[PDB]
Amino acid sequence: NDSIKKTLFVVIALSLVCSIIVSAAAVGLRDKQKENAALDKQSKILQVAGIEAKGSKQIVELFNKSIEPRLVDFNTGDFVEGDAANYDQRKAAKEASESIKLTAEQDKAKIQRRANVGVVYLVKDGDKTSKVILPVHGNGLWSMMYAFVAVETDGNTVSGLTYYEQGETPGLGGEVENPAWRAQWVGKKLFDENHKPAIKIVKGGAPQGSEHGVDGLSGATLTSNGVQNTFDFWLGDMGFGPFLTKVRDGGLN
Amino acid sequence: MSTIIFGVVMFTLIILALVLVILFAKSKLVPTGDITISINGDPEKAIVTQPGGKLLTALAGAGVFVSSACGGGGSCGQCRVKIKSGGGDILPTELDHISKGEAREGERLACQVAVKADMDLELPEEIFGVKKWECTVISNDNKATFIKELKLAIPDGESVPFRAGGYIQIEAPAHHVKYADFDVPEKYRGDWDKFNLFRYESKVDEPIIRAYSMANYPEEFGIIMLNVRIATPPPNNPNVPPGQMSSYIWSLKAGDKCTISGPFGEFFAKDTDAEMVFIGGGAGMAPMRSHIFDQLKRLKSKRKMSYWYGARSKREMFYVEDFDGLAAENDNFVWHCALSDPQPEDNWTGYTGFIHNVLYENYLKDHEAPEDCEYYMCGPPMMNAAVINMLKNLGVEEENILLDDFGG
Amino acid sequence: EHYISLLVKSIFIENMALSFFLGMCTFLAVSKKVKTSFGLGIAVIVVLTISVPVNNLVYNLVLKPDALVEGVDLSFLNFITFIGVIAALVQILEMILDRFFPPLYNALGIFLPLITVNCAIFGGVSFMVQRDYSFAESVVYGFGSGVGWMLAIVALAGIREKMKYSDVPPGLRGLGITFITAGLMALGFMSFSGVQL
Amino acid sequence: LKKFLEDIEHHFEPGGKHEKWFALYEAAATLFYTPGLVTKRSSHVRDSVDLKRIMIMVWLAVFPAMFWGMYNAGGQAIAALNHLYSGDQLAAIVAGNWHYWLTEMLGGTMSSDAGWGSKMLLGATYFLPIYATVFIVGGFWEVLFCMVRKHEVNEGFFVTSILFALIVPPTLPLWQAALGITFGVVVAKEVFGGTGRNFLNPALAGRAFLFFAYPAQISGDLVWTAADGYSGATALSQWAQGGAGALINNATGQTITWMDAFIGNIPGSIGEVSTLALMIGAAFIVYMGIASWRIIGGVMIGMILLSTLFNVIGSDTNAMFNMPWHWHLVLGGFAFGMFFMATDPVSASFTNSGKWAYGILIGVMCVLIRVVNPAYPEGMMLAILFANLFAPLFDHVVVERNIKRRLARYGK
Amino acid sequence: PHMITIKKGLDLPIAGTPSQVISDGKAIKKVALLGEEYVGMRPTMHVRVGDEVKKAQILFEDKKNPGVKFTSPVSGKVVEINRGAKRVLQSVVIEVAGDDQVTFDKFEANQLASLNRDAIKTQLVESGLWTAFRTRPFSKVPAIDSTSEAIFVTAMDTNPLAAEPTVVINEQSEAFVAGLDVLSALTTGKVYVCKKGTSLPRSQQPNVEEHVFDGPHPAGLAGTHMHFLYPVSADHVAWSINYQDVIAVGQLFLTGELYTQRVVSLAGPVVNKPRLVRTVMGASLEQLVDSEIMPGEVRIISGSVLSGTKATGPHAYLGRYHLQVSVLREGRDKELFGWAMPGKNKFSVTRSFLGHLFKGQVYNMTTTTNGSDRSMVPIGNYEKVMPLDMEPTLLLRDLCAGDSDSAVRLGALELDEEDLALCTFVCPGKYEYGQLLRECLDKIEKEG
Amino acid sequence: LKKSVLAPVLDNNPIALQVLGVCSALAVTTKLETAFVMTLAVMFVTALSNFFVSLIRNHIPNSVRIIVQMAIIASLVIVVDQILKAYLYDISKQLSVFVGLIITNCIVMGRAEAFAMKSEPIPSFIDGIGNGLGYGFVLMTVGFFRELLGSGKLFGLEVLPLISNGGWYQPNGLMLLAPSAFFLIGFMIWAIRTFKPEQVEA
Ligand SMILES: Cc1cc2nc3c(=O)[nH]c(=O)nc-3n(C[C@H](O)[C@H](O)[C@H](O)COP(=O)(O)OP(=O)(O)OC[C@H]3O[C@@H](n4cnc5c(N)ncnc54)[C@H](O)[C@@H]3O)c2cc1C
Ligand SMILES: Cc1cc2nc3c(=O)[nH]c(=O)nc-3n(C[C@H](O)[C@H](O)[C@H](O)CO)c2cc1C
Ligand SMILES: CCCCCCCc1cc(O)c2ccccc2[n+]1[O-]
Ligand code: FES
Ligand code: FES
Repeated sequence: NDSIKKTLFVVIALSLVCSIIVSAAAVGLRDKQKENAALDKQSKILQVAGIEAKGSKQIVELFNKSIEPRLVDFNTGDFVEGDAANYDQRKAAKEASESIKLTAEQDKAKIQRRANVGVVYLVKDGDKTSKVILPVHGNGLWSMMYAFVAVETDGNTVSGLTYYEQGETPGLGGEVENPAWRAQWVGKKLFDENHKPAIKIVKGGAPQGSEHGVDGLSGATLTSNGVQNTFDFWLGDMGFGPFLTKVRDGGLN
Repeated sequence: MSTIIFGVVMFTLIILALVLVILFAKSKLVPTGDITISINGDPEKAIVTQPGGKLLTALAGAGVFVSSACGGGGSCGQCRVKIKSGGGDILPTELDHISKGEAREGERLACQVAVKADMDLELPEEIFGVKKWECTVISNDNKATFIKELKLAIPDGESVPFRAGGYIQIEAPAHHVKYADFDVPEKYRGDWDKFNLFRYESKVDEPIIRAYSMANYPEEFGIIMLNVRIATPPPNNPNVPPGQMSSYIWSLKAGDKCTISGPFGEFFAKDTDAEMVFIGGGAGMAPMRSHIFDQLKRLKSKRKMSYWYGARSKREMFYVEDFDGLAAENDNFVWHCALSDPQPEDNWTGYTGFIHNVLYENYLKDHEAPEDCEYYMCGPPMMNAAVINMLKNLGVEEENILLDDFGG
Repeated sequence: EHYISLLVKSIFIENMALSFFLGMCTFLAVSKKVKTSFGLGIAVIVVLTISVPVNNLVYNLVLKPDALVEGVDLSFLNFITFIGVIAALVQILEMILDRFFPPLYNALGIFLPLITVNCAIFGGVSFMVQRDYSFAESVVYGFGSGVGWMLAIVALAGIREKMKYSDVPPGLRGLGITFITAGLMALGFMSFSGVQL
Repeated sequence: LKKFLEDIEHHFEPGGKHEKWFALYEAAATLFYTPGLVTKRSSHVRDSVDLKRIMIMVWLAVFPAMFWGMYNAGGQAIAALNHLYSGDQLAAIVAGNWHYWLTEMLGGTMSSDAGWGSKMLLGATYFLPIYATVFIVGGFWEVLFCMVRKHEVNEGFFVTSILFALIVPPTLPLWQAALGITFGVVVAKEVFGGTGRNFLNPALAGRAFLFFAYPAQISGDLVWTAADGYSGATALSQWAQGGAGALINNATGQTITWMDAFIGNIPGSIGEVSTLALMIGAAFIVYMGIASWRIIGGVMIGMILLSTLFNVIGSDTNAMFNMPWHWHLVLGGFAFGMFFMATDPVSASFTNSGKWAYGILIGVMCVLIRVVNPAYPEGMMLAILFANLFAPLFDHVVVERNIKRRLARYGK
Repeated sequence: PHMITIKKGLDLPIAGTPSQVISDGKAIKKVALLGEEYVGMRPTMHVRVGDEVKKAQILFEDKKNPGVKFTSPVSGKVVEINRGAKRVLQSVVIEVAGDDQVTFDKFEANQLASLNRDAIKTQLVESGLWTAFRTRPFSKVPAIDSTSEAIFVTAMDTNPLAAEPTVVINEQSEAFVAGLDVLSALTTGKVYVCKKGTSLPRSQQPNVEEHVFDGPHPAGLAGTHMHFLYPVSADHVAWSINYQDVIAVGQLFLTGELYTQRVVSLAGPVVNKPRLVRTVMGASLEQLVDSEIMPGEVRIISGSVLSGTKATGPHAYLGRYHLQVSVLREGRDKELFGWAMPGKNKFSVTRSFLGHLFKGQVYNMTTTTNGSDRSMVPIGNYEKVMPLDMEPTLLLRDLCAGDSDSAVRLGALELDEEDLALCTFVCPGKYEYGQLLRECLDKIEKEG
Repeated sequence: LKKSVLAPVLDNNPIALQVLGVCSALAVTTKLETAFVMTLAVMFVTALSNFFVSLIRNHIPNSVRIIVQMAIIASLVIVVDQILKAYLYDISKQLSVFVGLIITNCIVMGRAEAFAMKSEPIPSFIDGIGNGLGYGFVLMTVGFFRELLGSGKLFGLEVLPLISNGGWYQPNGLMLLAPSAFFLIGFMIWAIRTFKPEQVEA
């Protein structure tokens, strides 16, 4: 039997049955899966801030109590009003309207586009902004490296660092995630006394107690250069430099 | 609640559109017209059928029957049709039994090629002579401990236009029989009761077709004789499924309706003058008589033939007088037999030992030029396996060697 | 220009057969003879270059969030639509050829049935969706990936033919050696891994 | 020796004991003394050249490179050491490394005034342990496969072990070398049957294993000079970072003139440093016909076309673009790979026409990986692997063209 | 005359070349026909030990090639009928005696050109001279009913130590001219008389053509000539014949009696006085070279060293298609580190030995393989000694791998065991491609 | 049933004896946690898809037979994908597009056309589980070696102390790249063919 009328009936019958099941899963779990993605970053933001958090309920409670996203305009360096909670900067950079093309000389970090408005997170403590977390990303040797930089109220001291997305080769370029290396970033000064970028990644180690010198990655100069460019670009005019300048003069407080 | 509705309708829309285009695609891209098969370019012999299936089924339905010893699957390779065009390329399985030269000549496996488009094929006129017959069982009396002689009568007295040493395919439907029902004469029942073979039973769920050599020569009109061997379970494997067709055949009695197909066969005597040596074994005695009788009765051949058949005792040796009369009437041909395990009641005093060894000592030991002879082998694999090497021990060539394997 | 860079990226730098392991099952099974592999390599190119653009049009038109209607997204239907569209394209192509283009059917028709679901066809669409590509961009990427895949299968077929003289140990002969042979092929194709084109 | 070997033949025979050791014994019997075998059919006279005279000849064509490479490796280590340490501090380092005080014990002074002999001795202490490890470990896999499979050990390993021990940095841990050779000997060669039955280069597949498996010890600046705590980039890496004027030897603080690069007075692995030595050695195996002159010619043409093309295009951000072709030849491992490792008969094309295409592809691929790929400092090894995979196609295309001519009866 | 020059090939400089002077030679008491020499022949003996035979009496027939008759080369009584493994007919030995012979029809010189094809075919088959022809695609005697439009008369011999045909032909100039005329009528198309630059008698028939070949050894083989004048294949079958047998064809028709006299070059490293000696077909080499070889263990070879059959035991007789006898030394001695020694007195196609420096040297080659049997490493030797427009490196791998289907495509049909001899001579792996080709070709005809 | 379900574990392995579902094996075995999750996804999808097809095998139209089975498999994976994206999100990201490829994976499609059709529902369900279990056995052993040597970890547990953490074992970089997966399966098959010569190829 190869009746056309019957064949359509089974095809439609199968479509309806599968459609109900698939549609229910897509909508029923939409809210739960959205929470999962946010929870992952929320934990990462807490990790760099130094606030210990374990457990999904713990992450939500600590994140709400202390962290506070705030939009910031790169060109002006001042705060902005909007949906800072769910401002997907990555997608904004892709869109031409919300992104500004970078010229060859300007694009020190080798990123094609930069979003018009960035997003930061103030680590409030007792109704007082203890530190500000800046999402800075730059081009590595293999892929794009994204990291969070913690800066004190003075806007000059680095209180931490973490790379939540990298694709460098493990052992050579993947050391950026090494706890020892990240813990070595604490205490460095982003800017010199002249208010210009000073953080450096010196090959073959750094002088003991260097204020702006950071030990480089062994045998991974190319990745280290990308890290240096990322800090240099994002600390300049096109980056959070204007915002950090406001932070230096008590912008947060 | 709201997005689900859009998803559900969209879900059906994309899938419904896809089936429509492909369903519509077939309607205007593939033809549903029936396929016509031309036999020998003869308008009378034209077969028309819908697409699907294999070529073998179409031929059988029309009426022309092709050998199907393996019943499909590309195992025996007997099915060979000269398809001039069409039928697609040749599958790897077909190449197993078909060489590059044969494939170039157009030979193909009907049971493997699938009818999908108009094609033309050439077949020899001898195939048209193949037909089915419902022969009444004249008798199925026992002749040996493990062999039976099935005598059949062709309806209306017609004779099968077959060549000496050919075979026919007997088809039996689903059934269930018991070895107890077998009517084993007490002469051959001694060994049957020794191992209690009567306990086994045969059950068939679907029709089964098997090949069987005929012991009657072409000029024997209106009778078919088959030396069917009993395919009892091996002693090391007693509980394994007993022989289905063999159990069915041994259960037959006089007057039973027997369905056969043919005539088939390729184990035919060559047309030369070189001496032919026949080596028989088990059920293989049937072609030997046909070849021997045909060379003397039909062909009247004066050539020099030497037939040696292996048996276990006097009761397992049969047709002694049939060949002895030929020896008296034909001294050019000589017949022999060897008893490996003569029994006390045999009173045997002639040849002793296995057939393969004895014949070489008496005939091929002193032979000046035994290489040129023609060797016809038909018997159990061990008898054939030893003889081929034993023949090859005498520096024999494989061009003349023609093995009639029974699959034992 | 952008089109030239994309085509080269999808052929050498981004090779589906080896870089991403897409469509390996047919990669090893049909790599016996170069002539067969080349015929298969042509089949995947047409399927990939006809499915990638069509799917891109479909995805943007309806499946893309906030495209068919404001506030509603049908991204969850991505897998079904891509495979559903691809399956129809393979079947329809295998039929029109047998009817209107006899000679083409014998060359490509024999291979389409195994490509109705092949990994490479589905993998290319999924990667394209994960990134932002225009219609013209997708055509080059779809065509580029096909050539890259066809390059790997042909290269493997040539090696296997060259191995007719080799004496592989029993057991490792057949499928086992092909895996090792394919493994060594990836080593040679990792030279371009560092190119950021 | 002839009598002892002949008599002991009874033991290794199937009847005698130690039959499992026949494969190893046949190696010694066929090595010390040539077989007394005679022709049984076909051409009753045979050419005097056998497979054993094509390995010793190649194995003797790298000796000039080996000896200078040993001298160069020692010279850099001694010069670098004095630059870093001096006075008593040098003595502490000398007594802390078995490569140093061993040289001192045998009479080789480690001071800045060491002669040629002392420098060469230091290199030997860094090359022989690697060569011994690969030979023993590599040979063990060669024998194991042949003994188990009851084959006769083919004479193709002496050229694979020496070439793998000449393309690795002097400061290579021994255990890595054992793994590197094991992958090359087993996975790439012995799994395909043995010599003449493979499609890849066993030596370059053993190094590619260490290249990706442990990139730390076969890349960077701390591995190419056998001096403790000395971080000096090689010539080609310095070109990428800066430019033609950035080539400076941190040891002596002297610019790398072309002659110095050509002679081989630059840091790097033992075998590749000298191009003059390879040219002298490679002239023999090419003159004798052992090494194809088409592949060498093909590589040179491929490198020149792309090297010149990149110069014309130019670039203001990538300094490697403006490197002249003559600088490409005498830097990295291009000279070594072109002569001794890209000319492997088995892994190359089997057709005269195919060889030219195979040779050109190596030149094009090698230049590209050096210029457009920043991840890898240089890609002569990876260029060869790419060409080996596509070598069968090049001959297959030629065969198809040839077959088409045959079916046309050569226009007759 | 259309001249073709071969560049890729090797000329073996073996010591002791023939003096190129025809000598009376010894007296032969035993003659034989080699049964293994003919390819794919299944004998059907017509005689038994002790049976007397005449000059052209049939000895045995061919089962696979009905109608082809092999006749004895000299009158006598059969003394032995040797049979090897699996009763393979090694040779049929005959003791020369008496003078009885079987005569045939004879015609004038001019009448040969216009002779009917059927008459010519019948004459050759009965006389047994038909066995000389060899179909190139498989090197088998042509079928009785088959015919070809290209017959090649190899009037040149570039084999090492071979005799110069010009010396032999000039003795039988009249017979040779009559020989071509008979062949000219027999062929449907043309007759190609391949020859060296020297001058040879010509046939006035338009079909007969002369082509001049110059260069190393491969230029002197029938297989090379066909590839340069008439590419053969499965559909296009071509024949071949040596100049010596052509003289026999002319003698048969011009006088009506078989002509079994032959001139064979008895030369080699261990031959005291190399020269050309008259003999009879299938002479007993044990008597031909008796009291003419230096003391020591030697190997007598029928035909050229590159292609020939060892003369030991039953096979110690001259071959039907062999017009040359070579004597070598059994090099069974083992020398220390011989595989790596200065190449003095060592010959090699490559320049890896000091021997090539001394131009014009002659090497007393022995039978030693100069190595063991190993894998085939293509160091480029094959391409230097294969002038045919083929891919020898890929073709030889196909034969080694036993890929019959692929060998045909690469062009294995138009070769023979005598064409791969040089490739066998220069193989670093010490393979034997002559035997591999024979196995491959037999498989194609057996199956195909 | 125990022997029937366990038969395709090594006797008829879909990767060793056959060639099916190899793309996921060579690209998911980087971490054992992903490999185990992938094995369960295929086992569940293979069984459920076969069961539905067998339960509706009688009415399948041969014209679009592929579409109907693809729709069932496609719908099943999408539902599975939502579960993975709801819980075990971290593993889901590592799986990447290959989670969608489970629809294409030759194991689910191959068995659907081979055994799910012309078979009863319950026997088809068992076959799907058996085939998935055999396929998972390849991933586990291949994944076990890759993670054990590639990073000195098993399911994230430090088995071999790495040098970067004051350990003694240097991670093997190649184990995390494309070639490592091919060689392990190439040698894993070799071991299987040795103990089971019945699968040797001629
Ligand atoms: C051209 C030709 C001509 C023939 N002519 C004759 C003839 O004239 N006479 C004749 O008697 N036969 C003849 N045969 C043989 C015939 O085809 C059968 O071999 C025979 O009839 C048995 O048929 P069967 O259906 O009972 O076999 P089956 O029922 O399949 O039995 C095969 C045998 O193997 C055993 N067996 C089956 N399955 C198993 C298992 N799983 N484990 C262990 N043991 C098992 C059975 O017990 C039996 O002994 C001929 C065959 C051919 C091809
Ligand atoms: C000219 C020449 C170059 C060779 N180069 C190499 C090489 O680079 N690596 C190697 O392992 N063997 C080399 N060999 C030896 C041999 O060819 C090789 O080991 C086999 O191909 C291994 O199967 C070479 C041999 C010759 C004659
Ligand atoms: C330690 C050896 C292990 C087994 C492999 C031997 C290979 C081998 C054996 C020999 O006798 C040779 C003679 C001359 C030149 C090279 C030779 N090679 O490479
Ligand atoms: S019927 Fe047996 S092969 Fe076709
Ligand atoms: S799973 Fe088979 S092609 Fe990918």
